[PDB]
Amino acid sequence: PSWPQILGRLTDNRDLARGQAAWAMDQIMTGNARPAQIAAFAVAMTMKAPTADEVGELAGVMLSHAHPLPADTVPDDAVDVVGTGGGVNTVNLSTMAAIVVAAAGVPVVKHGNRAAGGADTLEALGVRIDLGPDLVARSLAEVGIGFCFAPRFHPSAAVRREIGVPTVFNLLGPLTNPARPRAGLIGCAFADLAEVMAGVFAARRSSVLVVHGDDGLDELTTTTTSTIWRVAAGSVDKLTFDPAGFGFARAQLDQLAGGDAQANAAAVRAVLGGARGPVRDAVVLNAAGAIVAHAGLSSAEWLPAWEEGLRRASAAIDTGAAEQLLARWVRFGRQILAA
Amino acid sequence: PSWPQILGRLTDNRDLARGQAAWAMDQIMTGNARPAQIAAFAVAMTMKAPTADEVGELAGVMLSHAHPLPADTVPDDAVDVVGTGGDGVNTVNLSTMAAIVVAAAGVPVVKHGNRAASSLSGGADTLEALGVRIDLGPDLVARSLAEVGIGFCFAPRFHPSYRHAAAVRREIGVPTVFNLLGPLTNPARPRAGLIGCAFADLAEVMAGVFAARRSSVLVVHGDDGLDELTTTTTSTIWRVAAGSVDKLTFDPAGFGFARAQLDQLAGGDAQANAAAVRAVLGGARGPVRDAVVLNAAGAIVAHAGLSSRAEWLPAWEEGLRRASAAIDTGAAEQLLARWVRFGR
Repeated sequence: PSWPQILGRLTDNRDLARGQAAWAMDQIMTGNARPAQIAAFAVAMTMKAPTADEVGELAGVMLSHAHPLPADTVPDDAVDVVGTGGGVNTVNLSTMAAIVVAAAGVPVVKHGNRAAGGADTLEALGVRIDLGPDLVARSLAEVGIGFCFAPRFHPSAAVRREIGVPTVFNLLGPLTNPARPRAGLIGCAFADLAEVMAGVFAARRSSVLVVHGDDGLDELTTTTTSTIWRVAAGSVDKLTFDPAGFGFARAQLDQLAGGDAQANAAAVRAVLGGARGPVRDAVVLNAAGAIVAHAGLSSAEWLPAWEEGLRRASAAIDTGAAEQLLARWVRFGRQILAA
Repeated sequence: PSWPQILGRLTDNRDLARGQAAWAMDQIMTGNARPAQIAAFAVAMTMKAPTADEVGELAGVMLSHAHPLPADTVPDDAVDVVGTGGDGVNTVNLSTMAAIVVAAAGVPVVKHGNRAASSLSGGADTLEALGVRIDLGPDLVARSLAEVGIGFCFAPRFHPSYRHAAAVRREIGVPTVFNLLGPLTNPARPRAGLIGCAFADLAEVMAGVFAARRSSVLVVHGDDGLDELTTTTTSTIWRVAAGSVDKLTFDPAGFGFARAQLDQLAGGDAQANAAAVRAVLGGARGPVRDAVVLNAAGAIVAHAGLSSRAEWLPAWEEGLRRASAAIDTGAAEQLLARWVRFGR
């Protein structure tokens, strides 16, 4: 593979040959690509319709250059809870849902970066996001949730300053979690990429629900139905989900909207403290979706899994388990943590 | 307009808004673009289906930076004769020969182009192997037009480069739409031409741009992929005149041309091309001569369309007569000799 061969193929409106996406991504990650090459390739791969083979290569290479967690520190049953975003932002919902899932006893391992987001809302809550692999492993063990801060794990494409627009590279987070959880609830704002991502997770034998609100939300919505790509036993089933089937009132899109880091942090405290309304509803639904994906690792009938997921999610909040998990998480980071 | 706005629109799978292509091109040409911005924009604009509005903007900017010829030195009836190449297609042999034949028939020809290693279908090397002096200034191209009947604008002389051009070229290493717009950036601005294009989508788009320019042009694409009127099969012609595009299928068998095989038409290096030019101009019959005549006649037809009273079949008949006679009477061979003498 070479850049001319690859860029020529792209300009010809063709998909890449096997291995070409991997080679290009590896050149970038090792510092061997020039700004022009990075930019042309990033823009081209954002314009062209995505494929599972190419995305799998891109994400696989990105993942291979990440620091892993120390051996045997990630519970076999750990889950991710994340949206891709992409004018959609549900960092509010995803953050709250992650804390609820962890409080329900399912280990959560998230990953990401600051917003200028995910990480900023966590810092606004007092969570210490900037930890090395050993200490993230210790948080997972001791608190039941960990956060893999991108700068610390993926050292390893500042051309994004160069060109000032996001690219496909910014949408691969769910496939590049350094802790490699085998289950998850993955929200995606673009239906074409959601289906592709589902195919990658199937190839990895993950138990994941890839979710897209039929209102465009990158989470399970409460305003209408959602599309779910249910990934289990190496295969994908696409279906429709109606939360009214579990007693959830239809909400309005603007009721679910996030804000800045401080606005988000206030809502997290409201919801964890028991405030009821459209936001809590959406949090419980997405937490339940993650718990359903987790259940999928071990077996599980769909409707009963949902009823159990929703029971566990609601209880995590209503028992105060969630509010207290957050307190323990803040407490952990404030300790004198030694290597 | 801004780079983030334009690059974002492109990644969104949208066409650009009016003025945005021109802005971007001019930022590049005035030295206000980072290597990543140049490469992202050029690649994106090569991947997206072209549009006449955008290609018009890009070409108009590029043409605004070109070195013009001196006032009153390009005849009103001058024509271009060019194949764009691209897609592995190279008919520099046919195009070079057709241009000399057209000029020898008495229709002024003004071309621009580069050496083979600096362009998709630059035939400057073939001209040079024939003994023609290719790197002349605007004044001497003007004199060549008047005294020989044909002028050649060497691209590095008439088209300035842009900041980071060398690094971008080296790093991406493939042609972009920046290399495909030659027919619309000819510094002598001839109002007629035969324009061969290897990409039917871009051919149709360029026809639209020429139409809005009030040009009389035959934009052509062989149904075998050739960037010329082919003898292998039918061709699409976008016949442009008085502001409209008449898209038709063309079959040279209607004028008695025998079907050839694509291989029989193949070019080679500059020395192989120069040997073939001498042979064809010396009267050597066969598939190559046929293709040259067909394309020279196409240029003469474009030339005839500068008058609103031109009739298609009679124009073809006359163009085919004039092109054959230019070879047979030795006029083409004589013109080439004179062109060689001129540079000395």
